Amino acid sequence: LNVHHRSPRTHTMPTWVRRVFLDIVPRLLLMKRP
Amino acid sequence: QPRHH
Repeated sequence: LNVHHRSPRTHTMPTWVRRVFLDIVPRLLLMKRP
Repeated sequence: QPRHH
């Protein structure tokens, strides 16, 4: 829940989080973004 | 704080 409610005005997303959780894990769990 | 804007 804490992660779900973050925004640019309060938090910054590290590049490694973006990489992992938007490419690697989603592809490994058989869920693909639009 | 980001404070981007």
